[PDB]
Amino acid sequence: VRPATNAYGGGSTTDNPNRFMYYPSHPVPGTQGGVVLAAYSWSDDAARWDSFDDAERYGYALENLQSVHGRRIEVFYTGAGQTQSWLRDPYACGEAAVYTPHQMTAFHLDVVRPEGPVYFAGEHVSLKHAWIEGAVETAVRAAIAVNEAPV
Amino acid sequence: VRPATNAYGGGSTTDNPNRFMYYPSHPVPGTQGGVVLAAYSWSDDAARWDSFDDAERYGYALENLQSVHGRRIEVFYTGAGQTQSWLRDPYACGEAAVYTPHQMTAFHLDVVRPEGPVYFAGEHVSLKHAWIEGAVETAVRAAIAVNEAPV
Amino acid sequence: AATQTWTGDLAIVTIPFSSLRFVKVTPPFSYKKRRAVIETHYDQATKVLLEFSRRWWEFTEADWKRELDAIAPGLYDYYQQWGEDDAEAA
Amino acid sequence: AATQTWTGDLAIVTIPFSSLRFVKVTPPFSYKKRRAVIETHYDQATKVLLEFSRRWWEFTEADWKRELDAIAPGLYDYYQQWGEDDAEAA
Amino acid sequence: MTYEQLARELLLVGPAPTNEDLKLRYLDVLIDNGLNPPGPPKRILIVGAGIAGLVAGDLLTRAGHDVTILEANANRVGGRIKTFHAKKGEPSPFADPAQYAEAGAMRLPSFHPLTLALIDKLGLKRRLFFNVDIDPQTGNQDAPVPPVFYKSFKDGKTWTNGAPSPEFKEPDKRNHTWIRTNREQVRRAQYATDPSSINEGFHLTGCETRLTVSDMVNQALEPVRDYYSVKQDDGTRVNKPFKEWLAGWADVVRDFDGYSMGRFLREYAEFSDEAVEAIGTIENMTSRLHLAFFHSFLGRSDIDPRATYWEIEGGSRMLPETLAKDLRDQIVMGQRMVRLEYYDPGPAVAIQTVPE
Amino acid sequence: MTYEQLARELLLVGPAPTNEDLKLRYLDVLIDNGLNPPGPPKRILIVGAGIAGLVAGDLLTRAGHDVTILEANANRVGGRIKTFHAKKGEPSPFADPAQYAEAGAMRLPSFHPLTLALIDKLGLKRRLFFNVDIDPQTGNQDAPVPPVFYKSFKDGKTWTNGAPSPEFKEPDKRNHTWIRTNREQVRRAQYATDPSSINEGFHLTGCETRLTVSDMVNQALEPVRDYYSVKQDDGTRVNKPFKEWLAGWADVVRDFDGYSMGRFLREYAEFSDEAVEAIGTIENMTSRLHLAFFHSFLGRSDIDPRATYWEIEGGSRMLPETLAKDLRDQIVMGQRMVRLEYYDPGPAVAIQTVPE
Ligand SMILES: Cc1cc2nc3c(=O)[nH]c(=O)nc-3n(C[C@H](O)[C@H](O)[C@H](O)COP(=O)(O)OP(=O)(O)OC[C@H]3O[C@@H](n4cnc5c(N)ncnc54)[C@H](O)[C@@H]3O)c2cc1C
Ligand SMILES: Cc1cc2nc3c(=O)[nH]c(=O)nc-3n(C[C@H](O)[C@H](O)[C@H](O)COP(=O)(O)OP(=O)(O)OC[C@H]3O[C@@H](n4cnc5c(N)ncnc54)[C@H](O)[C@@H]3O)c2cc1C
Repeated sequence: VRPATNAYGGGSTTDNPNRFMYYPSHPVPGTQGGVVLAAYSWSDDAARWDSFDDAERYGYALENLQSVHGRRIEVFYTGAGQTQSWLRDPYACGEAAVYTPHQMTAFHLDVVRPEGPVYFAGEHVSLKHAWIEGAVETAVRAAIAVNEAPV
Repeated sequence: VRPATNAYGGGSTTDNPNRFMYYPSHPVPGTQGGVVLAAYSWSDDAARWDSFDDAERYGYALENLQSVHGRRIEVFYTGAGQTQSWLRDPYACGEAAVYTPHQMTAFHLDVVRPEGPVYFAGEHVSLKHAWIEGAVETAVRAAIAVNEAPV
Repeated sequence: AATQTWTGDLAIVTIPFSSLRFVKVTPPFSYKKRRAVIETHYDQATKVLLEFSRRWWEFTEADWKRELDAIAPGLYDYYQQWGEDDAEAA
Repeated sequence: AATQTWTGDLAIVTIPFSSLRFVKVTPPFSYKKRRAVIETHYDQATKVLLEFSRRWWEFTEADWKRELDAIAPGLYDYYQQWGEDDAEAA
Repeated sequence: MTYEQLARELLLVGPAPTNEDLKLRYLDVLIDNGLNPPGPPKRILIVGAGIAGLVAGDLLTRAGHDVTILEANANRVGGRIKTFHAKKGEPSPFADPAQYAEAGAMRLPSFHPLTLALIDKLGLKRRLFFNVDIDPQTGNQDAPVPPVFYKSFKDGKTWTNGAPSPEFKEPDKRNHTWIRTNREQVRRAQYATDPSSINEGFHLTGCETRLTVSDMVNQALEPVRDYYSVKQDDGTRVNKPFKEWLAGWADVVRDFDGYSMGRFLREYAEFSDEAVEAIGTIENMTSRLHLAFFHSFLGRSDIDPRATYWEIEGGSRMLPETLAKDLRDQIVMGQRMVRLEYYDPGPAVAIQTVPE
Repeated sequence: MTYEQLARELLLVGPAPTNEDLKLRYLDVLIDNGLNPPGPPKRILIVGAGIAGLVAGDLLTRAGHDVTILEANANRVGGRIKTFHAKKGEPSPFADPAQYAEAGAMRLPSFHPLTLALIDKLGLKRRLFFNVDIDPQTGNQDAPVPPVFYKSFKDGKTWTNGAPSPEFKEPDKRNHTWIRTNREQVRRAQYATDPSSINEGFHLTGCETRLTVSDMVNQALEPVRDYYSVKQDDGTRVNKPFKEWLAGWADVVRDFDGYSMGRFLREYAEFSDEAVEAIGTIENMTSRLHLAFFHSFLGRSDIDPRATYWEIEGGSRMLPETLAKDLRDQIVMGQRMVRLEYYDPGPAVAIQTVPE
């Protein structure tokens, strides 16, 4: 029987398909429960759950969760879960841009370059990929160029 | 207006998202039509269509097809299409195993090794990945070991 | 409306290149800009979220037997007998 | 039946490692065998298939006007006027 | 010359003459003034109502311009910043209607000035995101949140959101969380004092065994950190004098961009396959392993070892949805760009969209 | 010693003493006799009714064993060998009920003996798969199909399906198909005589411009082919004498396994980014570019430049579905393995499955 976790915030690491699990940093006020990021993984780790559809995933997720915290947790499981796959999202078409070796020096300077009256911004135009800071950072930069741009 | 293709069999290459298109090597006897592999791509090229769901894909597929053969083809399009995504298949969970650099020498010999009474076979156990030959090749090899195995 | 056209003098494209890959463009962006759009790899990631009646992960061992036996008679020991499966997907 | 157990003396596992990744196993396979199952990268691929009334790709230019004008009056020239969009997703 | 140019982009450094610190200019335009001289008011097409779009579309609108923000999604803005929460009029994502969780972005680094300050300016409350489990009976979070603070590589210049709050102190972190690998399971506190146990699980032999995967990685990065910065007797680091701090990074771009993170740990840091296995497992670098060394190196959570993470009260959505209240007239939902025609000498832009 | 072991696995070579040619043994067991001495008849659990499973489950059943083939799919066997076709009782995949196409495997190489012969043995008709567009008024395909033929690295030994058919001759290939890149579009025949055009489209400058991407790649592989084989005055290649032909490949494993196909074309073959761009585009190596050099190198469609491809009449499904007619009692559909318990000293196996 898995020991009481007794942990506040943070998260744990594992080699089971769930990989990383995070616990709520603060509890929603006025509530007795909470939602845990049972499974969160990138690349191939993620490529896995991508095989299964939204609805199926919850099963394993709970099992792999029990493998680390104990079968016992199953009692509090409300039976409600949510899953977000970014490769399957026709609007994100992926989590974020992440260069493979050499790509940056191969064409990143061309990524930022505007094309005629067309300007580019967003997470990927920066060099702080998979971060909002990159997004914002390039958003501003974009507005600066078009703002003072010769009409 | 794109020139008449006038090609029998084979297929064409392009940088539009369709990438590779193949034409039927032989026509189904007794028919006046045919189905073309409008779009077929691996890895990231494939990762793209993976963003869209089954039903949506047919649109672009036809457009990118027209970009190479002409808008004209649209007349013969029956409006019927089929799409197979292997990452989205909960039974294939991908097209085939394809090693990233160093993986083979890192653990391929351990891939073939049986574990107790458990034996492994299939496309990935071989070294002819993404091929049936690998599959079969390792299937036989498997049956040979279990066959003469001390009961 | 089947379609809808917009116009201006300047444009800021903020969609990810993976999505821009399917937009028809003209004239063609600069050769390198295109390659970057064809070649920029977008990594995949999936999150799975489960809801719990209580914040068990906060629990101590006492909290567990306490909280657990509250739901039903001798439910704590019921799971102690059961134990933990030895099969992992690791 | 919620479940169903099988038994034998030997076993041949032919499913791809991507799928085996979700099977609970015991005892644990050899360390390296596990890593290979956690780490073997499965590439993705998608095929899109479109159906056509005719085998146009076989067509010659004559075949086109011929075959095309057959469907409806002066349909051949209709597309010659139309031409080809200049926007590509390349 | 492309290497130096990259370092510039990486570092946010202007052109050779002045070598302006762009983080300052952006902080300026986004937090302080806004677009300074509102140039020739023009018609502007912004595709995508993600954070990038909403921010530019807002600065530009506020500076008098005809801004239109085309968004493919029909019901949500924010893009990769989504949050599950009960939506007035339909079923709540979870049994408890008051619960919510992140489907995308969830934590904001202290060293991310723009976003931090941006969240504040919009009058959004930001709580502490616990990257490591903490001892809930320590630190004082009820004090007013400390302000955003930035320090430029340019001779002692900075930037802040406002007056300090020495009353505020982050809870102390216990590592009572788990690391379960190879059927073994221990707490993070333990693994810290003695990595032997679980490292052996990955078959680490000898020297490597007596180090945590982290330090193993840090140890491996020092030689590179050396390109641009310099080790400090006290055990810290200070970037070399600009000229070198620039040429160094440009050198890092020339030397390690052709390295996948794995091929680097392996061939360059001469780590063993087992070491890379443990490393990639304990701190997600297994799946990335074959991706560019840079993506993993920049992320390097070092720099500010005492930095802090944050999270927006109510959800990550709060940030994009607040910016959206403003651009109420600019944003057009359910419209997917499918065609893009622009005019280039050597109306300027036409974008065709389909209904979603 | 791990390198040599890999070459063995790659090459299909038995242990050091004899150095048996495994392709022969497998051809033997699968086509000729079958499992020779049907050892201690035992109870056997085979998971997966894909081609691998169906083949082993068939050899083993035919040799008297209690075989059970557990298959997660509820309506289809064949796995990654799927074919869209009208299914007695429901809507046809295409408007014309007689049409069908491959969702997975579609072509079989001449140098793939096992599968080719296997298809024949099962009494399946196999037509020629045109990897390159052809001139439909050439060659004679009505002649009986040539038989499978294999040649071992072992002193002039071979293997065939049967009597030759010198009447059979493959159609001549025209390259009237297209290559449309960078808005330019030309036929393959043209690109062949003059790669300049579309190569410049990728910005290839100078020498590189006057070569097709293929040859550019072949040119790049020669030095490696040299590890194991030797160039031939006539412009062909013959593997070195076994001892070296083994140590060579083992060397190829030691030297290029740590190379992604791209990092090889780039750093080793010293190709320019534009060259790699054209190459990766014209012959799908752009998406793979960051995957192991080996996966791309082995595939190397060279070896048999006069080889041939094939396709099963009626669909790829024919192969797995025929093997399935036999194992009618062994195969169990709609059952997904979820648990696997086995006993290992230092019933033997229990597999739990869920209904699909
Ligand atoms: C799982 C996950 C976790 C993350 N965690 C963090 C974290 O903790 N901290 C952090 O700082 N960052 C995190 N990020 C990254 C951060 O969220 C992104 O870098 C940032 O939001 C990207 O903003 P963007 O404006 O560039 O693009 P996006 O937010 O992707 O927005 C692009 C917009 O364009 C729209 N669009 C796309 N194509 C079209 C089209 N053809 N026509 C019209 N509209 C279109 C989309 O619907 C979308 O709204 C995470 C991302 C993911 C996926
Ligand atoms: C798009 C595409 C194109 C291809 N083109 C070619 C080609 O032209 N020529 C060629 O030779 N090869 C080609 N291949 C590769 C070839 O098809 C495969 O290498 C081969 O079929 C793999 O056989 P397998 O028996 O190893 O595995 P699979 O065929 O994948 O079969 C595994 C089986 O296990 C089942 N299964 C999985 N998990 C479980 C579980 N937990 N419980 C129970 N059952 C389970 C599956 O449903 C499946 O039937 C292609 C593959 C793809 C994806």
